[PDB]
Amino acid sequence: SSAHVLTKDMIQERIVALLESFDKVNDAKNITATANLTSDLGLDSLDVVEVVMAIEEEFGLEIPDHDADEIKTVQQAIDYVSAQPAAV
Amino acid sequence: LFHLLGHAFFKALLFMSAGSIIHSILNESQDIRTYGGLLSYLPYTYICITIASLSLMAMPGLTGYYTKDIIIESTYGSYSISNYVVYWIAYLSAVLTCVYSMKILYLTFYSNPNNNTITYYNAHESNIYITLPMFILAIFAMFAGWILKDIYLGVGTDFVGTHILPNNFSYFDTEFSITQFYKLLPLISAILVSILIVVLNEFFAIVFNLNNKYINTVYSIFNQKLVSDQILNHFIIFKGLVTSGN
Amino acid sequence: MYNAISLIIILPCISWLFPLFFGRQLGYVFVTRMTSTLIIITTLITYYYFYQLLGNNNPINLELFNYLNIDYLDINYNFEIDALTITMLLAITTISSMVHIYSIGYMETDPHQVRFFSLLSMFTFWMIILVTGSNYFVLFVGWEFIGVTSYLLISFWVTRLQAM
Amino acid sequence: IRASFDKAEEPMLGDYPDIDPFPAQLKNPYKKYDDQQDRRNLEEPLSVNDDLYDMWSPDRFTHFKNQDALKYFIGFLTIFFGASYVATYFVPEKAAIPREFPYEGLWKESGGTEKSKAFFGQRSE
Amino acid sequence: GGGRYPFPKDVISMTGGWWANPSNWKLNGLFATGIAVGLALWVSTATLPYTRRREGITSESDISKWNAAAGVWRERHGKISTGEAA
Amino acid sequence: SHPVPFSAANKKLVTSMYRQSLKLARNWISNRQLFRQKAVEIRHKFDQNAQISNPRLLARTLDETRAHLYEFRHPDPIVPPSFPGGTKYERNVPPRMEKIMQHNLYEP
Amino acid sequence: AEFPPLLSQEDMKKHKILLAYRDRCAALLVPLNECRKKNYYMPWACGHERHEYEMCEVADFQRRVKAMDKLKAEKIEQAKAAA
Amino acid sequence: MILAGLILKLALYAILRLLLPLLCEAQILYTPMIYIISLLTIILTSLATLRQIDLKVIIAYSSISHMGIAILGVCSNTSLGIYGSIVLGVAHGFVSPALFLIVGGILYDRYHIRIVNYYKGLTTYMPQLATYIIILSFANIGTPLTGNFTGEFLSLQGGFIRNPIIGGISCISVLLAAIYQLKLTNKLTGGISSIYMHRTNDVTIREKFIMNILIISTLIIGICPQIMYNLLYWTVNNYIYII
Amino acid sequence: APQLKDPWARREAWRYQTNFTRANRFKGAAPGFGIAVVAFGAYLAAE
Amino acid sequence: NYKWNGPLPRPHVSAGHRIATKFLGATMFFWMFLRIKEEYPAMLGLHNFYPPK
Ligand SMILES: CCCCCCCCCCCCCCCCCC(=O)OC[C@H](COP(=O)(O)OCCN)OC(=O)CCCCCCCCCCCCCCCCC
Ligand SMILES: CCCCCCCCCCCC(=O)OC[C@H](COP(=O)(O)OCC[N+](C)(C)C)OC(=O)CCCCCCCCCCC
Repeated sequence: SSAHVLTKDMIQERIVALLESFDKVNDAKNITATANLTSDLGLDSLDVVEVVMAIEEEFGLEIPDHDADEIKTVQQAIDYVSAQPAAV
Repeated sequence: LFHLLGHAFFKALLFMSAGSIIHSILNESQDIRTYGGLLSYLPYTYICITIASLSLMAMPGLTGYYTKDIIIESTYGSYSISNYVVYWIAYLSAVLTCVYSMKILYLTFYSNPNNNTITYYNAHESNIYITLPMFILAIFAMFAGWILKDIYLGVGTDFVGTHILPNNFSYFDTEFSITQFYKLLPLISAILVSILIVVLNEFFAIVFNLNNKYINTVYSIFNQKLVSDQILNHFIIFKGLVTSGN
Repeated sequence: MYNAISLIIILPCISWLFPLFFGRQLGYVFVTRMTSTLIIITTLITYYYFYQLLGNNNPINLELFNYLNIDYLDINYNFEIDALTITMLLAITTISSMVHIYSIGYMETDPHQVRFFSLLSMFTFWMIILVTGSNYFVLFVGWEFIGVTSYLLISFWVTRLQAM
Repeated sequence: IRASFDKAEEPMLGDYPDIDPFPAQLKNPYKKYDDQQDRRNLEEPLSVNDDLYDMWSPDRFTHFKNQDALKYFIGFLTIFFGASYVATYFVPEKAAIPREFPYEGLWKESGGTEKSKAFFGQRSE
Repeated sequence: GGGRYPFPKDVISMTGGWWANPSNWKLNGLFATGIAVGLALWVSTATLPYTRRREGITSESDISKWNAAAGVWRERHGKISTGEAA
Repeated sequence: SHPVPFSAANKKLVTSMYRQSLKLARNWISNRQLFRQKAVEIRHKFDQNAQISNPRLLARTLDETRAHLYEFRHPDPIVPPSFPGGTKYERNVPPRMEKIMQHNLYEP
Repeated sequence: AEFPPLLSQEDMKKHKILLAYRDRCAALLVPLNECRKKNYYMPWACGHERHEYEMCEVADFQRRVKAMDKLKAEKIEQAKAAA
Repeated sequence: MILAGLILKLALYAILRLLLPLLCEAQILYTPMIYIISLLTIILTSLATLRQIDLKVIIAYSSISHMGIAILGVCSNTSLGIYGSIVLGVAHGFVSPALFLIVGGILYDRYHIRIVNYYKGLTTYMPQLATYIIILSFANIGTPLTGNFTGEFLSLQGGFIRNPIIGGISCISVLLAAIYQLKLTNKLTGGISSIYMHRTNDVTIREKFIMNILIISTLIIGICPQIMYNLLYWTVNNYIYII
Repeated sequence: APQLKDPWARREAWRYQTNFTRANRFKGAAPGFGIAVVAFGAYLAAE
Repeated sequence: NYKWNGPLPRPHVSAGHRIATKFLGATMFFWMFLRIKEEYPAMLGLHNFYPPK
């Protein structure tokens, strides 16, 4: 019935779409796995929070502070979402 | 007795419907703040749950009507003078059932999406073992009340032969004494309050999202089961454990 | 060789106990289908008894062995299906039937379906006992045992502390 | 916070540690514990009344402090029953007398013997 | 199957365990259905003599005689009905 | 105290406050549009005060937001079902595949 | 008159009428309940008998309403005589 | 096992054999004091059980409340009360040694510790033991179709007949038994299996033999208590002082 | 004047597009209403 | 073919679920209309059982 499985490529697609549809990004084709949120994507000290909340909403998760602050790279977010069995 | 028999059918239908809804979400979530717009995705579940909710709201023709309106009328028809207040208490609980079923229906089916997108990609109706029960119980929750009316609520039925005292029998007075206002206010109230809750939630949703501290505190007491599980646990159970340690 | 009352009482007991005796030997597939089928048959029997009672309304009784006869206190295992009882049984059997067929699809991919279906029929059996008794002692038997069954069914997912 | 039953056992602890009890229900669920269900690490000291502050203890409720909760509970009950009582004075009069029954109130059919009418007899006629 | 995980095979319950579905369950189900049908038939047939209707078992002449004997006893012992002491 | 206005501790604190406010807005508000409105308004209120320099007024403002978060708490917060406060959390835990440890020389 | 002949106690017992229904109008309840037993209490069956008994009871209700009419008038008479 | 099953019942037999047949008038004057002591013994011992950390100690405290109910029954001057006290003695002598086996010969032989904080989630590796625990718990708290209920019911009947107020207040036994027994059962059978305990074997054929004998007996005398009347229909009237 | 634009609007747009508009969020409600109206008209014509 | 921010497509509900939905709703509304047609005076309070005053 619930025939659905997550994969790293799928997480990457959903996260890069999430970042593409965020207006406060610098602009597109800065968004890759190696991208940094502060330096490359040009995000403030609260747009990272908005991104982490959006990732929570997207993959059906709850990211505490000690695991939220240490997300500073897109690959880090992908690693994190793939390290949660309930990532939807 | 009659309302017990009808409640069994349409409430079991409601819970079965809720189970199908819970299994339609990838993460099997039970919060109506995270369902959204599952009408076109779950139409059979929708018609079954709204059948059950209308046979719980006491709408005409269904089992809820025959099983529930007569009690609100017997509140007035009772020979005791003091039972008139119970009419209004029961009436308010009726116009509240309209609310807490229409809330379910809106937040689950009619509203805008609140989940992620993959949920709606994978939303699906469940298998035959779930749907066939819901079908049968919907047939029951449509017809069984009208079938069993003259058995249970009829004039002089004698089937369930409980020896009521003659001084206390108020059915003949209940069906006749009841005037138009006290007979129509429950039904009209239901059919109006339902429309109003849907319309407010769709067009004027700020009415339910004011963010007032004095409204929110009342919501919080009513959201914490009328602080009933905090009084029991603290002032009875915990003090009992403390006296037991003493 | 036909007793509505005795079939009604004994078939749910079979549906409860035979899974507990033979679950490792039968499996959840057969246990699901068998428990379902037995409750369906009990439901049909109750519908026929309800028809016949509307026709006649002379309740059948079932007077079995003696529990306690000491000093002015005569308690027997006596059962009866009157109007109130057959109504409660319509509700009980119909909802148990539909719930049994519903939980085949709901509880698939659960490792412990056998115990679940055994306990659903446990509750059905003891509620039939509650409603059919002709004395308050049999009622209390059913009362306490449905409490037990409620505890076990709410505690079905034993690994969840909040469920316990 | 130490409660009454906790700081009453101060003269009896002796060499046992006086530990500040904090219920496990309110401890942070997202940290990693050796017993994640009980929310306890292995060598963690236990208060003398740990039975009361463990996860199998009764539930705490954080939103409302308990005295305010009692105010709201007993206030709701008093509002309900007081309004119920007040509304009895604002009741309409009935429009028909109670029913009445033929044979002197059915005292015979209710179990009377011509001196028991006041006990078993129903309404007049 | 779907959604499954490892479990200890040496845990033995009277119920199944974890996803019990042995590869002989049709034969065992035949046995269980036989025993169940037999037990049900036995219980029904053996409990037929212990069944009765509520009404029509005792003539109302017997009821009349018993109530009359009760009255005889009551006035032998000099007793009045409930409420008559007023 | 010494709540530095442009340090990492202040960053953690204010990011946590922003997360808490947005989650409270999600939990209280049923409609999506009003929730986004409130989130944008909260971001506006944080951006107005992102320029503060004086540590005293800063500490006052932080205390003020603490009071606002305590005032608009939610009693029944949204948590995903598989996560600790959830409906599915410790439902069917896979058992630890341990071997039997013996205790008697004679009893299996 | 509108009311049928009152049943005697012996026929009330013969038909085993519940005491709440042992009123002036019980003579029309007998055929209704035998028809119900005959037709398995279904609602499409005994319309005429049910309507007859219901109208007989409506007549009793109107009578009791007129009794309370008289009672209210008497109490107001006593009131304005008491002043 | 011997203590809880037989030596505690020697006192009940001693009442019936030494104190009621002799000393009838002193007993019929003193029994309200007996009722004071018995009600205290019931409620305070049950509540004291609710804050114990040792399993065998919990079962030990559990014996005392049921013996207090038996004392209510035997000091009731009612035939039903005497029969109930005797059935309580017998059924407790069946059930309490089974619980003592579970908490002192199954678990203690595997782990050599009895502190409740170590035990959790026996249901996963030890399921048969969990079934036995649930059965014997619900038998000890007085579920019908066990002799425990029959005895409790008739002892409280007699206590109510003798003193309705005390005998009625004593019926919170039905609740407090459930509390202190199920608070233990729920933790032992419930949750994730303990990290302080390694896996061990489930119950053996010997332990199961013992528990099954003791369960069959109590179920027999709960389903038909009347089978014990052919040796007690004199005893239920030999010690009754009513003129 | 009290107006501000959402930097997540392009992400939130699908919640009001096809099968989620104010039309499509109410089309399936009252599914078999017309069939019932027609059949009841036929029934009353068959009186 | 997953548009992760885009307009999601119409759901592919089966035929049996579309046919059973229109059968229950049709039955419900038909039953409601019929019961209202044959019981509107009772449910609306149009029969006045009180006497003529
Ligand atoms: C203080 C001395 C008392 C002496 C007289 C006896 C009084 C009654 C018994 C109270 C004694 C204290 C009981 C302490 C047992 C606590 C054991 C325990 O740990 O279990 C906890 C359990 C609740 O677990 P919980 O935290 O709620 O988890 C919920 C998430 N699912 O908690 C429970 O299961 C609670 C079970 C007990 C229920 C008691 C209910 C009493 C409520 C009375 C309401 C009034 C109703 C009207 C009565 C009229 C009487 C004339
Ligand atoms: C009336 C006299 C007694 C009637 C006969 C009862 C014994 C029959 C054998 C039952 C076997 C069993 O229930 O197994 C015990 C189950 C095993 O669970 P599982 O489904 O096999 O999956 C295995 C998954 N574990 C291993 C992770 C759990 O452990 C339990 O969950 C504890 C609940 C006990 C259920 C009690 C059954 C109902 C009886 C209650 C009567 C008071």
